[PDB]
Amino acid sequence: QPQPDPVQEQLKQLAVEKAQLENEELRSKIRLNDAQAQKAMAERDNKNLDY
Amino acid sequence: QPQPDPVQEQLKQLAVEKAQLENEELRSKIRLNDAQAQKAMAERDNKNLDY
Repeated sequence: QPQPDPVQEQLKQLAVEKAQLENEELRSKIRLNDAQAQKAMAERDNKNLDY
Repeated sequence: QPQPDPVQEQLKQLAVEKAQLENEELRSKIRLNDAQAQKAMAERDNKNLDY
């Protein structure tokens, strides 16, 4: 019978959750990019108004 | 019969979604670049006005 390694099964679980956070990583930065761009839209909208 | 690995099928699914976010990644940054450039257009338009 194979005797599973307590270290090995621990790391493999963490790598599974690691991939999930690496994916939530991008989603968070999508919300950051579009917020910055849409903010720059607002600060150029009033700049034309002063023109 | 092949016995699919619960870890393997989990990661392969995440890699599929990973590629999709890596693609939405670019689209978000396109919206950031053109917002910055068009904002710089506005802040040079009024600069000529002061001239």
